[PDB]
Amino acid sequence: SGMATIEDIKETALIPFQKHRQLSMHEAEVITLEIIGLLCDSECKDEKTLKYLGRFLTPDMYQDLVDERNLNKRCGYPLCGKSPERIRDPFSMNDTTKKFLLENNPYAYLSHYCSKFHFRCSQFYQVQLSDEALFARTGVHLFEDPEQDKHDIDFKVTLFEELLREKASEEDIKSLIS
Ligand SMILES: [Zn+2]
Repeated sequence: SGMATIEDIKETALIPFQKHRQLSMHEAEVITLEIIGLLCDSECKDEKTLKYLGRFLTPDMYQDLVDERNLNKRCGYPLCGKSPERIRDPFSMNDTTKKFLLENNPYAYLSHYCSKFHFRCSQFYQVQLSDEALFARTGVHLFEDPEQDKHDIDFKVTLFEELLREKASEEDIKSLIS
């Protein structure tokens, strides 16, 4: 399918460091660019992968990912395979000016995402990410993690569309079956 799965992430980035619980600053780096290499031109298979992925990212690294997706002409949100609605020139000061000058204009997000909806999903995700550097997150890269359950909770991420779902009414629910 060409979509990143939790297994792709484990095989393509994590394999060479199942020797130690504690990563070097350099190792975390390698791991980082390996994941972003995986998600820069392709998308997450599903919400479980995007959620799993949170262990490995800081808000800033996610920002970088959104920028490199956009560069490869892709919606900032890693689950989306569409392109942004409006193009922007990274070296253009006009384009940079527009994002902040224009007051409550769609340009600001439609230049990074396919829609406001995915802008929201991307930002809802991002602000939950830890500022702790990856190498400081001892063990979160280990396949058979002795603290798997603990890391699952410490780096829990709730997706925006998980909250939207959770509130739907019975009348809403019923429509889908028919
Ligand atoms: Zn999108």
